Parts: sequence; structure tokens; C-alpha cells
Amino acid sequence: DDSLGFVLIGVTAVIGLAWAQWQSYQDDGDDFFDTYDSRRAAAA
Amino acid sequence: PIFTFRWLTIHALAVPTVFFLGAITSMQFIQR
Amino acid sequence: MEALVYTFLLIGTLIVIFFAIFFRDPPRIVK
Amino acid sequence: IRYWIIHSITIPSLFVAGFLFVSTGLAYDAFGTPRPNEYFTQDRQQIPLVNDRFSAKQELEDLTKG
Amino acid sequence: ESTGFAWWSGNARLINVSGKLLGAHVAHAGLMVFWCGAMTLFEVAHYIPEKPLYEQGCILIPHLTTLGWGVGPGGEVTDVYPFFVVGVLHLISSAVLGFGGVYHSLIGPDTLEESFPFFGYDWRDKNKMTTILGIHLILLGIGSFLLVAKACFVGGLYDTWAPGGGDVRIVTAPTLNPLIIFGYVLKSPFGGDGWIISVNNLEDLVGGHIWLGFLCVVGGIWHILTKPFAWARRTFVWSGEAYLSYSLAALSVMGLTASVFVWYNNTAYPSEFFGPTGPEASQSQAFTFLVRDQRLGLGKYLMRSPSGEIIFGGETMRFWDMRAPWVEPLRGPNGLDLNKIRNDIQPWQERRAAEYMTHANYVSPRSWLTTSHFFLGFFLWVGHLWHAGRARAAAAGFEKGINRENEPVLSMRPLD
Amino acid sequence: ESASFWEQFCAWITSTENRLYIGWFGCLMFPTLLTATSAYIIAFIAAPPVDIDGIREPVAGSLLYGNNIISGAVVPSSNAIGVHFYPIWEAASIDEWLYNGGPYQLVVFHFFIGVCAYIGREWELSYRLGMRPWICVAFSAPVAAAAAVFVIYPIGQGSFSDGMPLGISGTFNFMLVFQAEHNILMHPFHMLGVAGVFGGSLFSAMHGSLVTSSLIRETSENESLNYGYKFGQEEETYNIVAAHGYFGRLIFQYASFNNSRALHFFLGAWPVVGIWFTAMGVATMAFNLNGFNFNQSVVDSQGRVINTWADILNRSNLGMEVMHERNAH
Amino acid sequence: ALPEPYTAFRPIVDVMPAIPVLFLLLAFVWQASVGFR
Amino acid sequence: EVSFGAFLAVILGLFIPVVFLVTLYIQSEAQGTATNFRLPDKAPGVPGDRYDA
Amino acid sequence: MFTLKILVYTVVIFFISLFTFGFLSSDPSRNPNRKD
Amino acid sequence: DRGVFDLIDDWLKRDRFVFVGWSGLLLFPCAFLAVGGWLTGITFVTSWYTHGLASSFLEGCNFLTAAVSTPANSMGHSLLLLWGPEAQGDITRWFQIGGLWTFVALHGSFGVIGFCLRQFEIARLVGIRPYNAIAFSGPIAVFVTVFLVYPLGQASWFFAPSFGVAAIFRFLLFLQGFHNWTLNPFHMMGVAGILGGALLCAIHGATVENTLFEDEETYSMVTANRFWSQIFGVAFSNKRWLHFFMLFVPVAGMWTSSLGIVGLALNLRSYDFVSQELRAAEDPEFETFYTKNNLLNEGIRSWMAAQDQPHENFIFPEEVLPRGNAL
Amino acid sequence: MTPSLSAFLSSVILAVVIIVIPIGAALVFVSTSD
Ligand code: CLA
Ligand code: CLA
Ligand SMILES: CC1=C(/C=C/C(C)=C/C=C/C(C)=C/C=C/C=C(C)/C=C/C=C(C)/C=C/C2=C(C)CCCC2(C)C)C(C)(C)CCC1
Ligand SMILES: CC1=C(/C=C/C(C)=C/C=C/C(C)=C/C=C/C=C(C)/C=C/C=C(C)/C=C/C2=C(C)CCCC2(C)C)C(C)(C)CCC1
Ligand SMILES: CCCCCCCCCCCCO[C@H]1O[C@H](CO)[C@@H](O[C@H]2O[C@H](CO)[C@@H](O)[C@H](O)[C@H]2O)[C@H](O)[C@H]1O
Ligand SMILES: [Fe+2]
Repeated sequence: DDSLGFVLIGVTAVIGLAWAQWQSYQDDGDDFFDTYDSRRAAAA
Repeated sequence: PIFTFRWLTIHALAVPTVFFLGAITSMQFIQR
Repeated sequence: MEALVYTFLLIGTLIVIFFAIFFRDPPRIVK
Repeated sequence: IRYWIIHSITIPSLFVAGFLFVSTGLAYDAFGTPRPNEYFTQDRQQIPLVNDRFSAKQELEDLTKG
Repeated sequence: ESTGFAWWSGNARLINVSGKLLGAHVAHAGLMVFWCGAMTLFEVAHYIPEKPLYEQGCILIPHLTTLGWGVGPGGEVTDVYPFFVVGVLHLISSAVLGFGGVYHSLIGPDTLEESFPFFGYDWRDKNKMTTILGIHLILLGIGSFLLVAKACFVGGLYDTWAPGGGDVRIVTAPTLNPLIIFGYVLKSPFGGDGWIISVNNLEDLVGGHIWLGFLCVVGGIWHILTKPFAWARRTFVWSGEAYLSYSLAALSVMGLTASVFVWYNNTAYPSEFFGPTGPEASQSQAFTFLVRDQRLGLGKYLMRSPSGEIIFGGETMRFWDMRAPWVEPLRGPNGLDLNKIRNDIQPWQERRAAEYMTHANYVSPRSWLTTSHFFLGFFLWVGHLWHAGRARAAAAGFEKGINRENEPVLSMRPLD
Repeated sequence: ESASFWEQFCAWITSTENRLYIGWFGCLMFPTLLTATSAYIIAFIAAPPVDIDGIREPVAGSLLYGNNIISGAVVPSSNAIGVHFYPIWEAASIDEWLYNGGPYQLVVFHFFIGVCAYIGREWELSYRLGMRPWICVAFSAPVAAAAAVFVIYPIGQGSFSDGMPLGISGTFNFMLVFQAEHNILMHPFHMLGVAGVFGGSLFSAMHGSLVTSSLIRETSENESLNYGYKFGQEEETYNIVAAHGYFGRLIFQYASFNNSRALHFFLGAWPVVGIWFTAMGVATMAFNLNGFNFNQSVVDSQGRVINTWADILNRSNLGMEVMHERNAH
Repeated sequence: ALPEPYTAFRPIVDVMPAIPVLFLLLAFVWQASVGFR
Repeated sequence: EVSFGAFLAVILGLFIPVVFLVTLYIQSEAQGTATNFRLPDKAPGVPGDRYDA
Repeated sequence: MFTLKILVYTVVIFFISLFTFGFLSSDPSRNPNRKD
Repeated sequence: DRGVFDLIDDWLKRDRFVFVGWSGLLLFPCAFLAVGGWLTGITFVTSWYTHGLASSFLEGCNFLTAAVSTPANSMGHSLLLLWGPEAQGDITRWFQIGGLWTFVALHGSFGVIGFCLRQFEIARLVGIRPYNAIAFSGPIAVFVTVFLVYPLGQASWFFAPSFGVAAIFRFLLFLQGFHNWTLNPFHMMGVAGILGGALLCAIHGATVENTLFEDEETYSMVTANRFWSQIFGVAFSNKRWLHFFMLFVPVAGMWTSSLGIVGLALNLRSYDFVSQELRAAEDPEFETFYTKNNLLNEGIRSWMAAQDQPHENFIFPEEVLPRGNAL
Repeated sequence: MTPSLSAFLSSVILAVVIIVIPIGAALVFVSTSD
């Protein structure tokens, strides 16, 4: 562990895979015409 | 003409202010 | 023992702050 | 109408009176403010300070003379 | 007042009005170019040939002589005609921008949406907004390549680190290796490292500008040809105030960075037209005094750093990371070599430090640039806070106040 | 079908039912402020003296080394460090880290991150509650002042040693040395800051006295009047027209704020702008753009210098300056 | 040290910097003339 | 030189007003008047109902 | 000494990643005036 | 009404362009003379014969450096009346000995009495409680203690603040160097009240404007209480207690700092920590920020005393002037 | 009667006859008029 990018890559992976699991059931494929996206899928 | 309370109050401020303003302007031309 | 008194006073102040935050009077909205 | 004609005369007269109160040196004599050439004299090279309470008037006159 | 904004917030009425917004932006750009040309003319009108540029309160002329216009060896100013032609070119360009801005603001189309659909936009049109950003990114990448032309083909850039006192040097081998460039970008911002301010040579500068221009042009092409992804669409606010707030945050970052840049950096801001830096002036005082001591018959002036380094002692020991073109010929592998100090000392190196020590009511142009752009950067961060909050609250819909009927807090559980 | 762990985590983090709102900004705020608090308390109680100057004479700042609460401080980092990053792992020993003023760097950096995240957290809770988001802009002024006093002035001076010590007497020492070196009292931005602070106290006392004066009678003969206000009531708790009439007759009738909204904007804006300007003044004096210099501005006809009050102020600055430069030559 | 054929344009040069500032005051007097509409 | 009188000044200057405030609050809890989220007095000596009631 | 650097780096990156991925988790939707 | 007193009472309380009242008989001439006397002094009157300074616009001073300087130290605590035994009716000598300072201070002191009486009178006329008069007692206590009580305990009127911008700046550094006024716990309570009052002004104005209702009450107290309970931990729930608190903390800051100025009048200052001073004397390596501050106070005192107190004729050679080079 | 005592007596007389009595007379006049 000479360079310290393993900590950066490793931890951002673990939280990133958790975020990716949340993103999987987000039906965000359709585009919206608004100032912000109100669509957020809850409870899987 | 008008010598009421309104006249006496604001002339008590305006008369020395204009006189002082002329005196301040004269000090700007004092060579120091 | 002066530093002990100073530390006791500061820790007591922080304890009072903790109790004032978490054991405060609960605000109730009038009806 | 008479509001402006008074203030077209009295206001410049007052500004002029203030101007000729300083430029004629009357302000220095009235208030005791020294001119730039009389902060120090030939016989007095130090700061002129009042050292006695009840002789302050006399002390100033024998020190500001000439 | 019927638009919802008073006179003191009057430019907020142009958010949906695209044509008048274009007119206002072009008019402001014309004002910027007008100030540029007018200041260049003002600085060349008051320029005294014998005095250095940093003694005459010049900020715009020092930037022009860093590009190799009217420069000589050692930093001497030769001819003010290139500065004059630059100022008059910006002054002529300002009149074109001012007329176009006033036309588009006053007599042009109000909203250029029904006509000219290429120029018409909506703040929520995520495809159209990435196109404008892509076009302007391509333009900025082209502009970054104009410096590369000035550095490698047209004339050259004034290299303050050139031997003998600096000269306009043509760069033929820019540092194209991305490891060095992005290690400069990813460098620590603390002492010794200094992030991107520690660019100490022209090669790294022109190579980084090559990489930045390539990145900007490919990013502009990409933003023109693509659309925001789902994560970007769900993360951001798509409104004019939001885009203004993002630009305000970016501009605040750039303002603070440039203030510390002109305060510390010696390469892009040489100590011949901008004057010495603070650390430079302190080490100049120490070095000049050591020169006088060695001449007129040394641990009194130097000290042993714990890192195997020889640096000046006293109060200037905190500036031991200062690098100057007039110290480096006397600096070897371990720092200040005593044999190099006593023998390799040159008359050109001692006059510079003799000048810098007495130029540490005088305010250096480095101080003016640092303080002014720091002030602007902080207040632009404040503006980012204001406009980001207002954009988010206006997008959500409660920027006008809390609805008395459906108050959100009244529907929540008690806190305790 | 089962909700993901990230969804439950996001629901708990941005929950408005927590006793203290956490939020995504609080994910940065709480650990940084907690480690800064723990480090500050430990360093204030017990910490060996820090050699701030570099001439091997250390300054004691902890209670266990002969300080009281007034004189105790977390001494700034050593002059040898300057603006170098100095974590614990970059020091050869813990003793050398404590000798060079490392706890100052630790506390200051974590505190700065914590207060920026506090600004963001204030915006975040204002967003979750559906209110207008400009309280964080008001908090940006003391944050700017703390940034100028702890980070930006060391950046301009080139060393964290001349940053403000984390103590009472250290704060006074910073003020005296800053006045000696830059004449902050004659800086127009410090005048704007003093105007903002004095005016803020004036307007706070004025508004409070005006509202307290015109409270509508709802309680008994000697019961506390604060029971006359019910939490969550809709009607006004004080007579606005009576207070406005009193304030109009007090100075002149045109200066009475007929709108409570404009008055409250003025109350929120005056000390915030004043503190903004004094923060920018302190941070601009870091780059040697000092205050007004009216030294030897009056001379007589023969060239002798007549002192003014600025000359006496300069004499005080000179005394503090020659005592600050401890064996500089 | 202006160029030789344009030295007669020296006085107008010193007031060229102040024109951007008075554009800001131009916006204030325009609103004051219209009655802050 | 531990000042003996100074120790009592800190201790008794803190203990006595803390005791007075604590004693006042506890008898206020017994009377049901130790909250500000209650109505004004219905009658002399009769505290009003709490907002939650 | 290197172990302390490892743990501090991991904790700092963990909290920054929490902040970053949390603000990417459809933050503008988490407001009381949500349309649906 | 009936009786000559009632017609005067009716005329004084009549609704006109400015309220007069009975307090205006004392406030209006005294405040006009104090402000007019101050403007006269900063324009024409010098301080050459009392302080050895130029302090007027006539001598070349600007607004920052002009002042109405205190009387000479030889005057003592004399009232310095124009007809008094010092000036003896001479208006010119009255200006030179600093009689204009006692003119401004005494007429200003009766001016702030008249203004506080005016606050009582309008509150009785409108019919509200006199809490603005109680709040103004803070500035009254600060003016009375600093400009009257502090010089009355000192040697003379000379050591009072002079009515000027840079002259006040000297008075700040004078009390720091000679009294260690920053280390006084009463000034510390004053700083907490004044900075707390500015905090309360900023935080209340921001909260009201940011919890407004889109348009009885104009802002949501429930939303504001919920916001600060989760941000700060505690929050205001009573609007009446919130506004008494906005009165209390800056006024209590004025009153607490005024008590320390009274102690400073008799040199009953919090200058030193004796145990910390004794330990540094026996052990020269011991050094805290308090000990460094006492070194800066010695630097203030010795380097200003020659010119700040020219009546004493202090002659300090360079050997006895404290320096950092001699530690 | 020393000069300071005479000056004090003159000051009291002057205060009464230049400040107190004229202001009181003016107040009586404007109160009976209006
Ligand atoms: C590129 C930057 C930029 C842009 C395009 C905008 C655009 C906008 N802003 Mg935003 N803003 C910015 C930067 C910007 N702002 C910065 C840096 C701050 C922090 C100070 C703000 C804080 C801010 C607030 C608080 C408000 C806006 C508002 C607005 C809108 C109305 C414009 C207006 O009110 O003009 C009117 C211009 C004036 C009345 C003149 C202002 C001059 C001030 C008083 C002095 C500034 C100093 C100046 C240099 C003079 C100094 C002279 C010196 C020698 C003494 C408009 C959408 C309003 C908005 O929120 O509604 C949508 C509004 O209320 N802005
Ligand atoms: C950078 C400065 C700037 C610019 C470019 C603009 C731009 C604009 N504003 Mg804003 N504004 C500003 C600053 C600015 N504003 C400031 C500081 C304030 C606070 C006082 C405002 C307050 C404000 C309000 C309240 C309103 C605007 C409006 C407008 C728009 C309509 C203008 C109009 O009808 O004017 C008409 C002006 C005139 C008839 C008098 C000026 C005549 C011309 C323009 C002078 C040009 C001189 C120049 C030398 C010409 C060179 C030409 C030559 C080179 C050939 C326009 C896009 C309006 C709006 O938002 O939408 C309609 C509006 O209601 N502004
Ligand atoms: C819309 C509007 C606005 C705006 C406007 C603007 C902003 C404008 C701009 C404009 C501009 C920006 C302009 C410019 C101009 C310029 C000019 C017109 C130029 C000319 C030039 C010349 C003439 C030159 C000459 C010369 C030479 C060549 C050489 C040297 C000398 C001289 C310099 C002389 C306002 C706000 C007001 C109001 C509202 C509306
Ligand atoms: C020119 C030059 C150079 C440079 C180069 C380069 C290549 C650069 C680049 C640069 C870069 C490359 C930059 C980047 C940046 C980035 C950034 C700045 C970022 C930011 C981000 C953001 C802003 C985000 C945010 C967020 C989060 C975090 C979460 C969610 C939400 C949001 C999205 C908001 C050098 C120095 C070498 C040298 C000299 C010259
Ligand atoms: C864009 C905002 C940038 C903010 C940066 C800070 C600006 C505010 C600083 C105000 C005081 C600056 O003061 C600095 O510039 C003044 C320019 O006249 C000079 O100050 C001096 O100016 C004149 C002589 O030159 C004289 O009136 C005085 O001796 C003095 O006022 C000094 O060079 C320096 O004291
Ligand atoms: Fe209120």
C-alpha cells in the first residue's frame, strides 16, 4: 500500500454498490420536463 | 414672516450648517 | 487542585448543556 | 416665490460669511487656534502646556504674545 | 412590479426573457472589454520608461509583457506600441459588443423562441442547455490553444527562469505527460506542495494548457452530442437561477485560486512586472544582507534545517520553500551551497535582491490583485449560497413563503 | 420488494423526525466537529508546551501546565511548520507532534470543515421544512470571520503560527499583534464591522424593547407576561400600531418601519454585512493592505511635525510592535 | 508615454476608466426618472 | 499557594445559587407549574391547563 | 503510525462518500412540496 | 384645559412635526449644544495647549483625526465654566484650556437624561410600558461611567476619552496598556452582550424573513422553533420571551462593562494573575499568552507616555524603553 | 465678594433672565394663543 488510492477506490466501491442497488429500482429512464425530478421509487 | 416652532428649529440647524460648510470649504484652500 | 476545579466547572457546564438540549421541555402546539 | 428669492441671497451670504471667516484669519483669533507659523516661537521651542489651574488665563497671554 | 420583482431586483425580470437576457449579457461583455482597453490606454499613457512596471500601479501591462509583447532580456520594457495596439483593439471590439448588446436588449426580439429556434432555449430543456455549454466549452478550449500558439509558434512567452535574467523563450518541448500535469492538479494545497500554484516552469504551463484545451474541446463536443444521464437529471435543478448558482460557485473557486496564485506564484507572474512576492522579498532581504556580510569581511545569517537543507535563518525561515530565478543558480542539491554563494554569485543576481528588499504607503500590484480578487471570490461564494438556495426553493415551490393552510411542520410528529 | 439498505439509510439521514437533524451535510459536520471538540478539550486540559516561535522557548497553554481558563489556549503551530500540512502520521513521535503545535492544525481544520458543513446543514433543514433558505447566508458572516482569523491570515502571512490561538488571552494577544502590524482600528472595514456590531446590539435592544413595551394584556396581576403568548397561536401578541406610534413620535414619523418584513430584513442584514466587511478587512490585511495611515499629516510652516491623535495611536502601535519582534535582529 | 501621433488624445484617456462606473449610476437615474417602475 | 478563601468562593458561589434554582424547580414540578406550555392562570393560585392536556 | 493514517484515510473517505452518494440519491425530491 | 399649566401641557404634547413634551425643554437645548459644541470643536478648536496636538479641520485634520480633546491635566476635575476662575469669561482662553470638552460632556450628560425622560414621556402618552427607557439605561451607564466616572476617579478630565474617532482609538489602547482592560471579566461580559446582541439581531431577522407566510402573524413560530431545535438543539417557543431576551443581552452587556469601568476609575484593575506572575519570575522558561500580553502592555505604556501625557515631561532613554531584543 | 463668587451669581441671574424666563414666557404665549 504505497499509494493511498486503494482506500479511495475500496470505500467508494462499497458505498457505491449500495447506491447502485438503490438506483436499480429507480424508474429514471423516462425523461422529465420540470425544474427538478419529483419521481423517487420507495420500498424497492 | 414665519417665526413659529417649525421655523426656529430648522433655522437653528441650517444657519450654522451653511456657515460651517463655507468655513470648511475655505480650509481646503489653506496651503499647508 | 486549581486545574481540577477548572475541569470540573467546564465539564459541569457541558453536562448542563447536554441536559438542556436532550431533556428540555417538549414544545406542545396549542389547540 | 419669496421662498427662493430669500434663499438665493441669504444662503450665498452665509456660505460667503463662513468662507471669509477662515480666509481672513478671524477663525484663528476667535478660537485661539494657532496659525502654522506660530506653533513655535523663537524663545519657545517646546510644546506650550498650561501648568497651573487658576493662572491659566495669564499663562496663555504671556506665552501667546507676539 | 407585476412580474413579482421590485426595481432593486429588476434584472430578475429577464430570466424567462431570452432575447433581453442575451442583450444584457452582450452589453456586460462589452463593458468588460471597454474597461480592458481603457485601462491599457490609461496604463500606457502614465507609463514612465525608467521605472519598473510594478512601481507605477500597472496591472494590465504586466500581463501583456508575460506574453512576449514589448519585452527585452532581463525583463526590460522596450516599446509600448504592442500594449497600445492591444488596448485599442479591445476598445474597438467593445463598441461592437456594446451596440449588439443594446440592440438585443432594446430593439431585438423579446423572446427569440418563436423565431430563430437554434438560439431559442428553455431552462428545463436539458438537451438544449448542454448544447450551449458544449459550444462555449469548445470556444474556451480554442482559447486555451491560443496561448499554446503564443508559446510555441508566435513569438514566445517570457520565461523568467531563463538563464541570465529571463527572456522571451519559444517553447518547443511542452510537458505532455499527464502524470506531471494531473499531479499538479491533484497536488496537496498546503506548504511545500502548493497545489497548482507551484508551477515553476513554462513547459508545465504550456503542456497543462494543451491538456486543458484538449479536455475542453472533447468535453464540448461530448456535451453538444449527448444529454444528461439519469443520475445527473435526478441530482440537479434545471432552471436559470440554478445554472447561475453553479457558475457562481465555480467563479468563486477561481477567484480565490487566482488571488493565492498572484500572491505566491513566480512563473506566470514574474517578479519583474508584478514585483516580488512576500516570501521573495523576505529572502531577498536575507540574501542581500548575507552578500554585504560576505563582501565586508555563516551561521549568523543561515541555519541548518532538519531536512538536510541550508536555508536563511531568522524570521524568514518560514519562507524556505520560496523559489526564485536569482536563487536557483546558487542553490544546489542540498540547498544553498556555501561555495556556490561565495564564488558563483553574479552581479545580475545581487541587483534583483537589492531591489526587492526595499519593495517588500507602497502597495504592490500583487497585493492589489490578491486582495481585490479574494474579495470578489468570497462575495461570489456568498452569491452562490443565495442563488443556490433560491433556485432549490423556487423549484420545490416554497420560495414565496410557507403556505398557511398546509404548513409542513404541523403534519410532522413532535420532536420529543 | 424489500427496501434496500441505502434507501433506509437515506430515509434516516434526511429524516425530519430526528431530535437533531443529521442530513448529508451533517454526515461531514458531526464527525469533524466531534473530533475537533474532543481534541480541543484534551489539548486544553493536558498538552505539553508548544514552541510557537522556533527559538526553543515554548508557550504553555494547558491547564495541567500552570494555566487557568483565561490564560489557557491551544497554542498555534510552530513557525518551523509554517503552512505545511502537519498530521500526526507525518511527525516522528507524538511528543514531537505536540511540541510543534499539531493539535492546533487538527482542531482548526476539523472545525473549519464542520462550520462549512453547518452552513450547508442549515440550508438542508430549511429545505426539508419547506422554508426560505437564507439563514445559512446569515451564518456565512461569522464563518467568514473565523476563516479569515484561522486560515486566510496564516495563508497571507505564510505561517499558521500567527493564526489566532484557541484561547481567551491568546485572542487578546492576536488582537494586539494584529493592531501593531496592520492598524486594524484605522481600517475602514473594521469601522464597518464595529458599526455592524454596535448597530446590531442597538437594533436588537430597540426591537426587543418596542415589542416588550406593547405586549397585549393576557395574564394576571403579577403573573409572568410570557404566559400571555401561546405557542402556535395565530393572532398578534403585541400591539404593532402602538409601538409604531411610539417610535414615530420618538424621533420622526417617516422613519418608523411601517412594514415588519422590511424591518426584519434590516435587522438580519445590518450585522451580517458588517461582519462580512470586517472579515474581508482582516483577510485583506493578511496581504499587507493595511489601514489608513495619517502619520505626520500636520506640519507647521517651518516643517516641524505637529502630532495628532493618529500619532499617539501610532506610538502605541510602535510599542506593541517593538515588543512583538522578540530578538528579530 | 503614449504613441507620438496620438499624444493629443491624452486628456480623454484619463477619463476612459471611469465610464464603466457611471454606467452603473446610469441604471439608477433611469429608474429614478421613470419613477422606479 | 492554594488560596483557601478562593476555593470557597468558587464552590459556594456555584453551589448556593444552583441549589436555590434546583429547589425552586422541584417544588414547581410538584405544583404542576414547571412548564411554559400551559395556559395562563384560571383563578388566583390555579394554574391553567397544559397545551397537550 | 502508518496504521493510524490508514484508519483516518478510510474514515474520511467513508464520510465524504456518504455525503457524495447521499446528495446523488435524488435529493431535490426530498422536500415537503413533492408533486407526487 | 383649565389653568395656565394645562395649556402649556396641551401645547407641549400636541402632535406636530417633532414631539416636544416637557422633557424637550431639557433635551432640545442640551442636545443641540452638545452636538453643536462638538461640531465647533472638530472644526476650529485646537488641542495644542492641552495635549500638544492639532485636532481641528482648521489645522489640517480630517474627520478621522479631528477631536474635541480633554482639558489640560493642570485643570484637574474643574467644571471649566466659561465664567469660571480659569477662563474668567474669555471665550478664546476657554477653548485653549479644553473648556469645550466639559461643555460637550456636561450638556451631553443632561441631553441623555432628557432623551430618557422623553422615552418615559412618549410611553406614557402613547400608553405602552417604558421598556425603551430601561433599554436606553445601558447607553446611559456606558456614557456616565466612561466619560464622567472614569476621569473623576483618575487624576483629571485629561484621561477621559476625547470626542473623536482616532482619539477614541487611543483610549482603547490606553486602557489596554495601562489597565489590561481586555482581561477584566466585566469587559468580557460586555463583549458577550454586545456580540450576542448582534447575533440576536442577525438570527432573528433572518429567521422571521425565512419562515414567512405566503401572503395575524406574518411568520411561522412553529416552523422556526422546529428548525432551530434540530439545527442548534434548543429554540425559542415564546415570542414574548424572545423579545425580552433581545432587550436583555445587549443592555446587560452595557451594564456589566460599566461596573468594570468604575473599578478602572480607581485603578482596581484585573491586571495580573499573581500566581502566574510569581511562577514566571522564579522560572524564566515559563511563558503563557497572559504573560506575553503583559509584555505588550509594558510596550504600550512606555512608548506612548512621552506623547500621550506631555504634561509629565517624561524623558525616556532608549535603554529603558522595553524591546523584544532584550526579552 | 470674590470674582468667582460674583461670576457664579451673575451666571445664576443670567440663566434665569436669558433661558428660564424667556422660554417660559414664550411657552405661555404660544399656549394661550394656540
Ligand atoms: C455574475 C454574478 C451575478 C448575476 C448574473 C446575478 C443575478 C441576479 N441576482 Mg444575484 N448575487 C451575486 C452575483 C450575481 N447575481 C453576488 C456576488 C451576490 C452576493 C452579494 C449576489 C446576491 C444577490 C441578492 C441578495 C439578490 C440577487 C438578485 C439577483 C437578480 C436580480 C439582479 C439585481 O437585483 O440587480 C440590481 C442591482 C442593484 C440594485 C445594484 C447593486 C449594487 C450594490 C448595492 C452595491 C454592490 C457594490 C458595487 C460594486 C458598488 C461599490 C462601489 C464602492 C466604490 C463603494 C438576478 C437574477 C436578487 C434575487 O435574489 O432575486 C431573483 C436579490 O435579491 N443577488
Ligand atoms: C450591466 C448593467 C445592466 C444591463 C446590461 C441591464 C439590462 C437590462 N435591464 Mg437592468 N439594472 C441594472 C443593470 C443592468 N441591466 C442595475 C444596476 C439596476 C438597478 C437600478 C437595474 C434595474 C432594472 C429594472 C428595474 C429593469 C431593468 C430592465 C433591463 C432590460 C431592459 C432595459 C431597458 O428597457 O432600458 C431602457 C433604458 C433607457 C431607455 C435609457 C438608457 C438608454 C440606452 C440603453 C443607453 C445606452 C448608452 C450606450 C453608450 C449606447 C452605446 C451604443 C453605441 C456603442 C452605438 C435590459 C436587458 C427591465 C427588465 O428587466 O425587463 C424589461 C426593467 O424593468 N433593469
Ligand atoms: C441596455 C441598458 C443598459 C446597458 C448599456 C450598456 C452596458 C452599454 C454598453 C455600451 C458600450 C460598452 C459602449 C462602448 C462604447 C465605446 C466607444 C463608443 C468607442 C469609441 C472608441 C474611440 C472613439 C476610440 C478612439 C481612440 C483611439 C482610436 C486611439 C486613442 C485615442 C482614442 C481613445 C480617442 C443600461 C444599464 C445603461 C440601462 C438599461 C438598458
Ligand atoms: C492549465 C494548466 C494546468 C492545468 C491543467 C489541467 C488539466 C487542469 C484540469 C483541471 C481539472 C480536471 C479540474 C477538475 C475540477 C473538478 C471539480 C471542481 C469538481 C467538482 C464537483 C462538483 C461540483 C460536484 C458536486 C456534487 C457532489 C460532490 C455530490 C452530488 C452533488 C454535486 C453534483 C453538486 C497546470 C496546473 C497543470 C499548469 C498550468 C496550466
Ligand atoms: C474590490 C474591493 C477590494 C477590497 C480590498 C480592500 C480595499 C479597502 C482598503 C481601504 C484603505 C486602503 O488604503 C491603502 O490605499 C490608499 C489609497 O489611497 C492609501 O491610503 C492613503 O491614501 C492617501 C495617500 O495615498 C491618503 O488619503 C492617506 O495617506 C491614506 O488614506 C494607501 O495606499 C493604503 O492605506
Ligand atoms: Fe419580531
